Amino acid sequence: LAPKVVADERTNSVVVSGEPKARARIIQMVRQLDRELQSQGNTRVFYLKYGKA
Amino acid sequence: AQPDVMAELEQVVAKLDIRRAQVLVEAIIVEIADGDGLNLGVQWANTNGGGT
Repeated sequence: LAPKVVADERTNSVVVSGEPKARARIIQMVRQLDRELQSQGNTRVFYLKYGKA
Repeated sequence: AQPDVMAELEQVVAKLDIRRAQVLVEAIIVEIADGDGLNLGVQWANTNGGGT
């Protein structure tokens, strides 16, 4: 009967189900992980100069 | 893909779609040929004595 956590990947939406203390703290957790990438990603592309890809 | 992968694929694409540079390649094939044959030879034939 206590607050639970979810998400949608069609709208990329966080879903909470519970308390207003859960609204208060999971709007914080929305913001904590809503961070973008900083230049350097998971995937890179190397331009090889003397080597053939 | 997920928005996190969308942003990752968006950098991959931008790097991968870089205007590929063009190369003008001139080859130069030069050949030079010649040579000298020489055939000089002398034959002496005599009814009385003999021939070569």
